[PDB]
Amino acid sequence: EPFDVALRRFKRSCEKAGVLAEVRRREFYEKPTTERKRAKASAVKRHAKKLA
Amino acid sequence: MRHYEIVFMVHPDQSEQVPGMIERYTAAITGAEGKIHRLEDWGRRQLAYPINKLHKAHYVLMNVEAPQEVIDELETTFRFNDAVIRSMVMRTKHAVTEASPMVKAK
Amino acid sequence: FCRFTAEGVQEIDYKDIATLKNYITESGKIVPSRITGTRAKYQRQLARAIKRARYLSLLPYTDRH
Amino acid sequence: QNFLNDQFVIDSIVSAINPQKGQAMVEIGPGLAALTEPVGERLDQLTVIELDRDLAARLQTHPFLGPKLTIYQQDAMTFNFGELAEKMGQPLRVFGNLPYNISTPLMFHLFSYTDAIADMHFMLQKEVVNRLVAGPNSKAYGRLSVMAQYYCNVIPVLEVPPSAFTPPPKVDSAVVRLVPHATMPHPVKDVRVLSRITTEAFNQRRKTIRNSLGNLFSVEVLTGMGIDPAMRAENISVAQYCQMANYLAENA
Amino acid sequence: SLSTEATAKIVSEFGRDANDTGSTEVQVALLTAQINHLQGHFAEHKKDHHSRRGLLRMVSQRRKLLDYLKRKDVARYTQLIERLGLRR
RNA sequence: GCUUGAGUCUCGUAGAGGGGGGUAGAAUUCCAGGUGUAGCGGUGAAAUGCGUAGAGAUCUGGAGGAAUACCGGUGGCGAAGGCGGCCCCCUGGACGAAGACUGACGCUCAGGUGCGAAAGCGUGGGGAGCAAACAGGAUUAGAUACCCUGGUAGUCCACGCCGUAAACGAUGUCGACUUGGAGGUUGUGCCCUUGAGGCGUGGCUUCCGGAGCUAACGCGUUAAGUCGACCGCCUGGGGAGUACGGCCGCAAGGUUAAAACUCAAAUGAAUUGACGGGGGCGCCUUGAAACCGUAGGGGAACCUGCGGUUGGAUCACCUCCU
Ligand SMILES: [Mg+2]
Ligand SMILES: [Mg+2]
Ligand SMILES: [Mg+2]
Ligand SMILES: [Mg+2]
Repeated sequence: EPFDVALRRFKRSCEKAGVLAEVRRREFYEKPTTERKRAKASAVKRHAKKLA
Repeated sequence: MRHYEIVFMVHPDQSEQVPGMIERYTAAITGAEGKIHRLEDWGRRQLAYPINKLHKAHYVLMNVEAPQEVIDELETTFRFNDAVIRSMVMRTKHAVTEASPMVKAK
Repeated sequence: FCRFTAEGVQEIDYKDIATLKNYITESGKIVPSRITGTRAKYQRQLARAIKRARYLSLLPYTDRH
Repeated sequence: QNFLNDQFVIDSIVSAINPQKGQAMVEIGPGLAALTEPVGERLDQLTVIELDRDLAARLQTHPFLGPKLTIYQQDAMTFNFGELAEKMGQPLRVFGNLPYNISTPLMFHLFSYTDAIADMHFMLQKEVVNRLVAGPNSKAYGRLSVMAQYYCNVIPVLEVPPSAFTPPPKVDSAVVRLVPHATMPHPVKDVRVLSRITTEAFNQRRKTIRNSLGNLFSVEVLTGMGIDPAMRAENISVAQYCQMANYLAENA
Repeated sequence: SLSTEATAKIVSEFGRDANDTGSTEVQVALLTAQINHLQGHFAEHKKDHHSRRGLLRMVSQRRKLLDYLKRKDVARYTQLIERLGLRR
């Protein structure tokens, strides 16, 4: 078991767990209206690619 | 009347009184003129996380059709009886008689 | 899709830990239905089942507990 | 930041000030020459503070003004107006115009010198002036207007359109004058009791005073003072506020 | 929201036969029995406004049916409101 | 009289619909130790702050209040406001199935009545985390902001009140009709060779788009098309949803609601240059918040808290007849 291969295995596990992205975004409260707006904005920003 | 699942777990170090518990509760069911379609134990079984700082606690299932009243009696008997560490009661759609997958694995 | 639809058509399930394990992360989180290929009807049933299975310590909540 | 631009209202302000000898006059914030000149003119000699040392050089080097004033170059909130009142032989007339973040501090520093000041004469923004003179039963009323009306009688002088200022703001503003009472019409045992009573009350202005000043006094105290505890904080005159202050101080 | 058997008792009382359901008498009776029962619900569940929206629909539905029957036949109306004690 | 509208019944179905009561695993803070020791904490950097009385860290044990990671979706339920850990208890509505039954029982609705986010109020609890106000440290020409360390109300609960929100699909309610197309979701029938499939067939719902409509934008069988019944509302811009009166409210305020007076506009959509700061490669072309309700601060226009909405930005000079 090479230390730096166990490190790569660990890095894949924390990436698959997403935990840094979660604790990053969880840093503040939000007025629920803005994540509602951001959600539908992303939904149309996606749907525009579906067209060809 | 309402079919139910009743499913509960007992402290590993009180697992020996479990037959007495099956007596107490089955007597409540038949003493309510209710009926039973499964009774099962899955022995001492390991816990995904500690319950009351314990491990390996003893698991039990019943399939039942008793009137609602006595379900609240045996339910509150679980909060009286500290040998039962958890219970869940489910108002299931039907009486069901085919053994638990926990038994059928044997 | 239709093979995953058959998994729903065959069965509606709780206490089958062996099948529940097909739909969890190793960290104990529920898999999103699009990755399972299963239809939303069965996803709800699976989620409800997993929540019960966690309550009775049949499945962990997390990796640690 | 702002200073005035139009001679009509400059002349109106400096004339309404009535600045003449037989008065212990001192400017603060001389700013643009145009509005400091007529007051330094009409007073045979005048004292001034400018906060800025560069503007203090511009005006002290101006031969209209440097020979005709005595000039100081510091934050006025450091300045010992009680000694300047002694050096000027009688309590001061303090007056002018400023960037006015400092306004809230100015009033407290002026009130630290209610003995040493004969009167204050200053431009200010419309909302804070209308608050400062507000009658007890109004939304414009509140803790700072209470303390102001406690320390002094307060009097709007005249009101000025925004195009009148050198950088014209969006905001209309008025010159106001005020007078430290020769004897306090509201005698008080202490002002810190007023300040904390008023802040507690106005920090809670939407609820009943039973749920504001009655968090400290009892309802039987309040009604014993003749005050209905079911009122809101903005029903209450400075008179009964100083009565509460005396009650707090003397029953402590 | 009623047991089939309480429904059976009511329709076998107020109905023409077992083939009748939804004669005005059957309707207003079972509707009344439901309204009577739900007094016990709301006597605990004061804040259950979303449930009481259904109750308001039911009492007004009762009123509409009664008034139709009243103009259709006063005898059926009077003996029915007599049997149910309606206009209480 | 009738059964087509309306509506009852029998059997199923899906669902964060509501009300009530238990309960769980994360988490934060806090307390109690234990091990341990010079730092921690914070920012752009600082400072205030915390620690040699041992903090920070990390282990254990306990407390308490709050919220439900993931599923979770262009997804369901709900009149709307809104509704999301799990189980129970009570309870509302809806949709499909197949009959059976009543027999026009219908729709709309001025007054009226009731429900009604967020904020705030009333009475008595609770108070973890967060946080108007406030307090203190910073930043800045100034800074009231933006930054940080604190922090009350509030946020939570029961029981009253208020009754407003960009409470907006900015789109009244009900009914009929009128090309298509790709999905989603949830029943159901028949065929299934089964298991997948494949023919159907309701309900709900999303995005395209024909006709037609529309100032244009766009809407488009879930109309903004074609029409029938009733209700609500508007009549230039400001003054002004302001005055006054009445009503209502504990108070905030709500509500109904002027006029004088003043202006030749005010306004909606869309076109072309600026844009410009560019951005890419002379050429194509954009790294360039407003508000709503409500409560409070208050050098400003403003700053702050709560929660909703998206309507997220510019500005415009030298003549003419067939
Ligand atoms: Mg309260
Ligand atoms: Mg609230
Ligand atoms: Mg009004
Ligand atoms: Mg809303």
